[PDB]
Amino acid sequence: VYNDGYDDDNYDYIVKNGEKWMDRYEIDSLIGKGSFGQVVKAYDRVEQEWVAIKIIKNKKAFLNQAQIEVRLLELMNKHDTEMKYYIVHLKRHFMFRNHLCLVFEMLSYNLYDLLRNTNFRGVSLNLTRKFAQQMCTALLFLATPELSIIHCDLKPENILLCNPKRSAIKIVDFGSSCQLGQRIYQYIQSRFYRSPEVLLGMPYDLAIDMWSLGCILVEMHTGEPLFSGANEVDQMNKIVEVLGIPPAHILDQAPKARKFFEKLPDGTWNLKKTKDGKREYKPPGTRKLHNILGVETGGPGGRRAGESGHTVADYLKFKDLILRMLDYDPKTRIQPYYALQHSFFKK
Ligand SMILES: O=C(O)c1nc2ccccc2c2[nH]c3c(I)cccc3c12
Repeated sequence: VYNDGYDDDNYDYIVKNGEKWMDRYEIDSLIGKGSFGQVVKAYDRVEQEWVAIKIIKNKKAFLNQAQIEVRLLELMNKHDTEMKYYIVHLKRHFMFRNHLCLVFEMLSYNLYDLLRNTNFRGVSLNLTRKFAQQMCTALLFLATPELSIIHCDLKPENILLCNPKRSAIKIVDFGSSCQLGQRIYQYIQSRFYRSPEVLLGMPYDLAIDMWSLGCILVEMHTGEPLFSGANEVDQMNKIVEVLGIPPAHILDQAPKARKFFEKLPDGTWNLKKTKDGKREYKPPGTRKLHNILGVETGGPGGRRAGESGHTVADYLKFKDLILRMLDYDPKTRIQPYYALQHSFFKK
């Protein structure tokens, strides 16, 4: 007996297709689940349109976090009433059978579905550019002083197409977002997309979303995650394979530095000592992004050899942008405004 029979044993509402709510919403089916709860497809009788309804778990901690989501969505939606800045539209919310429900505009496939449809061969560099420009514009929007919003969980699954045959996108899931003042969490971001500062337990700001974006864009074009760690130690090591040891000025201020690294008497840092002649990672900085992207070898896995819009010059620009997004130092990591001016975006 959970919530008088309406809930399962993980605080979720037991969805029933064909159910009608408040003489208004006709529940078609379940679209998906997340840590927050569920999302369903529904027809709104009153407005004569399909909508997506996020059903938050019936548990205080989740309800309370979703209240923050609502505040942030409404705040974004009123600075962006023209819907031109790439953020999902929250139409309204309501409580129902002890669940907070958020009603959103209907959207199409997310970018992971999109990758999956190519069998993980990746999408064209032209399409990757289109997503990147939109995403940087969205981050510019979030960075406006009145908002100062950190999404905190960018990943391909949270970027959706508006229409299945078009390149327009919206960002969803501000369920762990916060504003630059009011930061309340420590372990955040999905692991593959998690920034060094968060891994290191350091204070974080809007620049963590740019880190994530850097990872996403590479994955969109290569078809696989750039840094696919199975836990925090693995994750940090995979980053180090590509970018080398993080600078001393950061590790010196990092509460969790010694979870991954050790400081030599001479004042420099290294990876923690490994056992016994075991070898698991490439040496620091030797896994070059140059090769991962196949800059001079026909793109990822050679698969773009002799296609248009995949020149060496194109790839070099793309690579420069990504490396600026993956700067270890959040003070110098490229910011949305300057990213939008990068040569990768030239008309
Ligand atoms: O955070 C969300 O709002 C969200 N989370 C999801 C989580 C898992 C699977 C699907 C999800 C999902 N589909 C959506 C559609 I279609 C339109 C608007 C929002 C969403 C959404």
